[PDB]
Amino acid sequence: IVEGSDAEIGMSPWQVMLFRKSPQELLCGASLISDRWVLTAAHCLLYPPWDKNFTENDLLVRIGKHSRTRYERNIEKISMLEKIYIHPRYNWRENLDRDIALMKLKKPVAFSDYIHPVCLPDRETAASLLQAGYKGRVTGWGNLKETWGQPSVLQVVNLPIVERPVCKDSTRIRITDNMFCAGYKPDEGKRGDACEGDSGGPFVMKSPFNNRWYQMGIVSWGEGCDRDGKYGFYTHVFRLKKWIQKVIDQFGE
Amino acid sequence: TFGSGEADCGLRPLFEKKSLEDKTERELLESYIDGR
Amino acid sequence: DFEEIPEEYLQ
Ligand SMILES: *[C@@H]1O[C@H](CO)[C@@H](O)[C@H](O)[C@H]1NC(C)=O
Repeated sequence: IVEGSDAEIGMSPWQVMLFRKSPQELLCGASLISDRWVLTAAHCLLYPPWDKNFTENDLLVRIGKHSRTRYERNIEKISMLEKIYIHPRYNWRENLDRDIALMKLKKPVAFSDYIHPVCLPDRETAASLLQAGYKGRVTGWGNLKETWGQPSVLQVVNLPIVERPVCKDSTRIRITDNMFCAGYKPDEGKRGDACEGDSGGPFVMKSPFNNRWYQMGIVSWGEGCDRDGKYGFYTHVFRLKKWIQKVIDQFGE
Repeated sequence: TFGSGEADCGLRPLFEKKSLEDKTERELLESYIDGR
Repeated sequence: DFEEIPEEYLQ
């Protein structure tokens, strides 16, 4: 996260770290949506152009963390993966359209003050909150700058959703209805963005109607980090909710 | 666990459940003009 | 750099 600040303890209890077994390194962020399901970006797992193709045995998910590098004894919980599900139409060849994946944990995780699931949006919550100008929040342990520069603890930054025409005109990449972009404009005087290491993490919003936090997006891609005239792109979770519900209904329990 | 899952989702033990606000959530709420 | 985690999780 660029231009963010230290998160408070327990501020994003659904934050998940995707951790590589060997070598042991931070791979991506992710989020806890129930006691046994984690949501992340497909490209964190599968990306042929860079010979990236992780299976359930190559990774671990660490939940309830705050510090990036410590083993937070008696606080964090580490889980092994049972199965990884990538969206069948994830387009890694062209623009990362439908950049979403679900991960089923081997055993349910117990909730605590530091581990708690985020909600998935329903049609009306998405309709009501996904508007230009409205701010959401991104968290992660990714780089603090485009060319480090690594935080000691979880970082957070609040960013406004940007009008679609503006998102489209900032890049040569073909944008789809399954993505939205966020970030401040060159003339807004505020900045901030996700960066390497933050992908797969959650973009959340707090409903003013029922005071619950909802995951509206998944950090997907960007060109550089916190560059003027450029914006971060996020997978539109609600547009892909039917697929999510489908996987959990069929392979759940 | 798919939208209609976890009756308790999105309510943080250390914040909403105790009625405490984090340092910057007001910034989000103040941006949602024409909701409240 | 990362602190080592318990062996239990690596087997
Ligand atoms: C990734 O690996 C799996 C087996 O582990 C294989 O079935 C799949 O084809 C690979 N993904 C690619 C290269 O498209």
